[PDB]
Amino acid sequence: GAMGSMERASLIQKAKLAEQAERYEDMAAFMKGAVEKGEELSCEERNLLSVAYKNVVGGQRAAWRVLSSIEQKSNEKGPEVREYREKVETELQGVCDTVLGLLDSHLIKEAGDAESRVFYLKMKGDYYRYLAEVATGDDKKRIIDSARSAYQEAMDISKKEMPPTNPIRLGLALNFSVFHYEIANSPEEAISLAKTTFDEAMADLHTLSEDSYKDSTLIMQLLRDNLTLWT
Amino acid sequence: GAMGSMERASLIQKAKLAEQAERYEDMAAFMKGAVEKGEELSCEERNLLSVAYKNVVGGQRAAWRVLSSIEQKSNEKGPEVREYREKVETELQGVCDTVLGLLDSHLIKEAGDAESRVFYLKMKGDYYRYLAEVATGDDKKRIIDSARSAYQEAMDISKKEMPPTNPIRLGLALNFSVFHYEIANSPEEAISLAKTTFDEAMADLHTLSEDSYKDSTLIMQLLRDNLTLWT
Amino acid sequence: KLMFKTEGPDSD
Amino acid sequence: KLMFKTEGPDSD
Ligand SMILES: COc1cccc2cc(C(=N)N)sc12
Ligand SMILES: COc1cccc2cc(C(=N)N)sc12
Ligand SMILES: [Cl-]
Ligand SMILES: [Cl-]
Ligand SMILES: [Mg+2]
Ligand SMILES: [Mg+2]
Ligand SMILES: [Mg+2]
Ligand SMILES: [Mg+2]
Repeated sequence: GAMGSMERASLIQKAKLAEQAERYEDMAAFMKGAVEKGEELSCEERNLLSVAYKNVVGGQRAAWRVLSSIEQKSNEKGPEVREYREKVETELQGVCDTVLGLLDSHLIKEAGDAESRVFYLKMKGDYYRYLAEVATGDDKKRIIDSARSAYQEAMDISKKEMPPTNPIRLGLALNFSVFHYEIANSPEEAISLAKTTFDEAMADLHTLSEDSYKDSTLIMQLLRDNLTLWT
Repeated sequence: GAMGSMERASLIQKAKLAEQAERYEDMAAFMKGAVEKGEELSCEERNLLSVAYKNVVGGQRAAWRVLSSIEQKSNEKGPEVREYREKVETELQGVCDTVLGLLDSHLIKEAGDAESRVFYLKMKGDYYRYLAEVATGDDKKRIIDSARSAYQEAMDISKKEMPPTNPIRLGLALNFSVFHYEIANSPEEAISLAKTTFDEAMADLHTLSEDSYKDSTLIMQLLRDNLTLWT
Repeated sequence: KLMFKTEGPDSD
Repeated sequence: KLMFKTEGPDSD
């Protein structure tokens, strides 16, 4: 890798600089290099990794949806719309494969604490979900089941090892509920998960400090936003 | 070039798709490929080329300013801030050199109409100006004079061949005035140019259709915005 | 497409 | 930095 010659600490410092400069492709490349040093990541470092790739793949997803919509409408202008949608789609799949590769080599297998293991398994579910969004082949069902399996393992650990207000647990439930709603075609499961997650967090808020309260209620509001659109 | 095998018309179609998808790096690469087919560009195609690279270099300029400011403040955290500011700066210079290369090989020498020749010479001034923004070496004075020379040739042609409301002439004067203000350290020249340009356009508005009126007054408002900050 | 809320940066 | 108005996309 092109980051092989840079110090781990320098890569993390530059990832933070890149974030400030809104240079998310750089940020992702720096964090990939930091992961490939082979040491486990701290909480802050995990979040730098996730923020970086979330921004990169987010730009690709938005572009893919624009092109897919133009393509659907067009279905004569020639092969160009399909070709360019395919180009963006292939780049998106490449980013997802890169993230999944980092998780599989070897972030997940070395993650023993709930906070790290749930975080990485949630990411694995997320990037299989982004692959599922563009999947149309004979692999779509297996991609969907890979997302489900990762989310489910993360859910099982989070329910056993974290309080219901834990922001990682909450964000996992949020994303798994969206997976149910529009990837798995299970809107009822999505609504049930979102409701139970919200209600169990509400009952646990009394245990929290003012700062933790703020962190938890922020994600609870996202659950409520979805419930409002779904019901 | 990697676009050598794609049809000119397909490159332009994909540039427009990329714009809709806010994929400006792709848009620029497609338009570079279209330029390298060797045919002159239409008005629409020139604007696609400019919009694409303006968006790309704009992201770089914004990032460079963030990093430069952090670097100035830091002037111990090691070489990383300088290194990363240099990395972004080098990428920015590469984009400017690429655009200037297209103009010099061979857009300008084949541009005979005022609307095309002024457009390209304005672009040449613009991208030398973006180089000047980051220049600190013994080449800074020559970079500044290259911008000035391109702007001046564009100005001379525009005053002889275009009406004072022509949006290309107006945008050239706008950019040349900003060049004067903060690159050439000539705020008085900047203000004088902005004022005379605004007043001469105002006196010519009565000749215009409603649509041309809208195009001209839009850029006149930009002149007035700057004058308000400068006086 | 109508996009529902998910965790982290709303980058798309 | 205070950036003045120039032509085209305000992309920075
Ligand atoms: C322990 O650190 C974190 C926790 C949660 C989010 C988060 C986001 C960060 C960033 N965007 N630079 S760091 C960080
Ligand atoms: C003759 O065409 C034009 C004139 C002026 C601006 C402009 C911008 C365009 C675009 N952003 N796709 S096309 C075009
Ligand atoms: Cl393509
Ligand atoms: Cl660097
Ligand atoms: Mg495909
Ligand atoms: Mg029901
Ligand atoms: Mg340099
Ligand atoms: Mg004076």
